[PDB]
Amino acid sequence: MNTVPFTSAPIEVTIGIDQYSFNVKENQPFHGIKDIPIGHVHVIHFQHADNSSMRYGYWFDCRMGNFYIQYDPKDGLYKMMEERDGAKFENIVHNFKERQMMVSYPKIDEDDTWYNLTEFVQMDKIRKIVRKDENQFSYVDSSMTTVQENELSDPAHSLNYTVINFKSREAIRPGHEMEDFLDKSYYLNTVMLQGIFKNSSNYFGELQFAFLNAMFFGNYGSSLQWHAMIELICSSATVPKHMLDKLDEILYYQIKTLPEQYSDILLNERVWNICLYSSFQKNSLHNTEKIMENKYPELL
Amino acid sequence: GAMNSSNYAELFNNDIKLFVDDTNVYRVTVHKTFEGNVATKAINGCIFTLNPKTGHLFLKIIHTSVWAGQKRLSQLAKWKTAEEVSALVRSLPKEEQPKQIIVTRKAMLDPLEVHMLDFPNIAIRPTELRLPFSAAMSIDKLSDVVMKATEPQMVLFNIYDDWLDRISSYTAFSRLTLLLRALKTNEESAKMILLSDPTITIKSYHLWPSFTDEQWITIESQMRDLILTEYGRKYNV
Ligand SMILES: O=C1NCCN1C1CC1
Repeated sequence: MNTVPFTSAPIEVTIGIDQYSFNVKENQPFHGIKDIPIGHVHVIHFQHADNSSMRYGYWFDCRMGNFYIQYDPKDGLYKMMEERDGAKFENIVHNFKERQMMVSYPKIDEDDTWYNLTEFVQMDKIRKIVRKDENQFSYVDSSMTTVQENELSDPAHSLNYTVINFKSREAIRPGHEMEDFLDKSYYLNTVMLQGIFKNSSNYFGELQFAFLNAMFFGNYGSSLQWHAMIELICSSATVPKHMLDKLDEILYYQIKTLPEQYSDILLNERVWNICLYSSFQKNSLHNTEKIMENKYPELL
Repeated sequence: GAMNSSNYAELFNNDIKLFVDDTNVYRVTVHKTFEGNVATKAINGCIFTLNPKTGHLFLKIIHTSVWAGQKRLSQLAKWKTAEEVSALVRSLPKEEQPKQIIVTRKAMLDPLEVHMLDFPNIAIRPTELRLPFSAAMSIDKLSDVVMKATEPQMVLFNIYDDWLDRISSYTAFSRLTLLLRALKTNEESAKMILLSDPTITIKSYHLWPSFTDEQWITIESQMRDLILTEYGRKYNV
């Protein structure tokens, strides 16, 4: 079990740690989050009380270093930092724990939600989507645009998701126009899985990361990416059986975790109706179709 | 974006553009089978690809053999249209290739966009105009060229005959759409109007009759009456 200490909490803020959240008051004696499960990536995220504009946060993996949070009054945000002095860090944490100044990562033993949302998400792949090589952790916020959004403007602050575009020479083999546009299996299996992602685990990892950024930061381009990656699978007639079964599980837990009140902005009616009712895979997503029909029947 | 009455004069500027109409590509007769079921029999069709400024009509005849052994023919027909238009563009010298292609039905947008990916600078546009190009097969010589075909073939026609020697391309297009609208609303009467007078002939190298300027005004008036007549007979007005 790992710990992310806070130097202090000088501004009132709602702090998220994965799917949990808690409110911290201005100058409240808060000094961090303990008992964080080892073995998963995590995200620690922030929404200031005085300006709910810009949700922002940090993806990290406690196996890759000792990380802490410190508010910067010049840039006006809570910043993640790495402490290289291991003994200084252990002594800081032990003091804050003895004074019980830390919240406990509140995981129910039965509860596999976070695993199910991050099964294929790796910190090394996150750091290729979010480029800032001097840090072991990755900053994301509500406003960051994707490479594909910038093609249609600061490149260093972009989300370098894999560009998917159904009307592109990459997606469409010369002479197979109709076939490839109506059945995207070539684009999924040859171009994307064999060519770019190398395997379905990396594809699912990017899909899951895209969803989590959409959910936690309201990042619009991430939501676009999540839906495009779903649509590419659903619009393929030929998909490995194990990929379809895993996709059904992935989407089930995503739909389950979505805040009910954000479904209007996080779910694209067209993609979901197409995927569940018109596509090649309309009959292959049983768990996802069942939770969608019981939780968001209005969208459909 | 979309092409409509507001930007109608754009059709007659000096940027090369083509209308593509796919309504006569897949044509069938519906009939009963010996067992009393229903079946279709395809007949020859055509892509109607028209430069509205020059009158040049690239008519790509679609022979029924292209449908043999194929499924979902109405969907295939859109992609076949897009394939043939793309092949036409590639066959033209660069300085003759269009800068825009306007499709008369929105269902042609994605097929044509996908087939034209190699041409990112050619704009594929829909239109809000309800153009009467389906009635192209009411032009006798055109229908004849399509029905007699025994293999695929594309023929270059001028749909304005020699009209541009005397009128502008705006006026010629207006005359064409009026003739086609009339033929579409009542083919028999329209054709009666156009041929009633045996002294006005269609030249061997022309599609429409050799009307004087004054006779075209009479003809044009009679087509408006017909279109209004039918609009009454239809709606009871
Ligand atoms: O203008 C006409 N009328 C039909 C045949 N002819 C074209 C092919 C040379």
